[PDB]
Amino acid sequence: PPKKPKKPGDNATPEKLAAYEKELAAYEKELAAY
Repeated sequence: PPKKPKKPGDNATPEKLAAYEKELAAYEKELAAY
């Protein structure tokens, strides 16, 4: 089971969302393999 990164809400900077989107891209990759 691949771990979904924690999604930063509105109380976070876009730069932190960028990090999330990058981890999300990794997660979605592993998810596709799942």
